[PDB]
Amino acid sequence: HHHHSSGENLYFQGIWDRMRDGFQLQDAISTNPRIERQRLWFLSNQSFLEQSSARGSLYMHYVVERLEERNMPLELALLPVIESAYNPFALSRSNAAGLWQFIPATGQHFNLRQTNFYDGRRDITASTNAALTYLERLHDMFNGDWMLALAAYNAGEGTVSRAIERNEKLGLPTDYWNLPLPQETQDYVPKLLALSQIVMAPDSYGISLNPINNEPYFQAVRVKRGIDLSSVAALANLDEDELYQLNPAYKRRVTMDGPQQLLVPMEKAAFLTASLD
Ligand SMILES: CC(=O)N[C@H]1[C@H](O[C@H]2C[C@@H](C(=O)NCCS(=O)(=O)O)[NH2+][C@@H]2CO)O[C@H](CO)[C@@H](OS(=O)(=O)O)[C@@H]1O
Ligand SMILES: [Zn+2]
Ligand SMILES: [Zn+2]
Repeated sequence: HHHHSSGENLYFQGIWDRMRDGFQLQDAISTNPRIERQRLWFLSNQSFLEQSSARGSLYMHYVVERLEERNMPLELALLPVIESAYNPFALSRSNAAGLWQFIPATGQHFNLRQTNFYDGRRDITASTNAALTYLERLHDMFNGDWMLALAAYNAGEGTVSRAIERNEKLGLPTDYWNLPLPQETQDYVPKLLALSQIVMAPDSYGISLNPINNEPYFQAVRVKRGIDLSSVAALANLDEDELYQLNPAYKRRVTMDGPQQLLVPMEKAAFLTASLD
């Protein structure tokens, strides 16, 4: 690994190059049929990544910065693509919510509060920090192995541990690829690896990625609880829809629960701070 400071990080031309700089899993990848299968899916469903990237442009700078600070694999900045298509309103059949697809119980473990009007799993900053912590902890639990960490993120640490124990007793290898996991978990890791290979060298697959500037999109500003999204949008001449996309924790755009804080476009943050005083 290497590190870059705040100063150096500014010099990347776009977010894709910045993300690629911190990839940590590429050298470990081999020719697996499981990876190829997932790579084919991305090529034959090209609108998927394009739509994910357009939505993700709101959030990717923040995610990348958090990953860099913790020296975690920047391939994880693509995990919300796989999990939610970078749609923080996505809700799975298991009730997994937000960019990072926390189920209620795991959300509660990380103190992501769920009321009738606020879901901290959808909250961009809270859910991101919780997801990275969970992934780091899982990685540490499986002796530094990011593949097993990812598998446990999807299937639970118990499932993965039991699969390891089961293979050990049979005298079989205990690496991710050899574990008899649920099919969703079997596909999970190769999906991320496949996607990361395309992001690393998109030309080689006949793909073009939407350029995304290497700049912050939003800034947090304090807002007291008696102020709705519409009023904030009016005050700073913001698009209310974009503001909702930046603050998806608030169900029906109701801001009565949760933190006294909104993410707002960087360019308006100073004015809003001053006007709310
Ligand atoms: C981040 C998160 O909440 N991860 C949890 C994961 O969610 C998974 C579930 C999956 C999901 O929603 N699957 C259904 C998809 S579909 O609706 O059928 O398409 N997506 C989430 C993140 O990968 O499910 C397992 C098992 O329950 C949990 O482990 S356990 O608590 O030890 O059991 C684990 O904590
Ligand atoms: Zn270091
Ligand atoms: Zn570098």
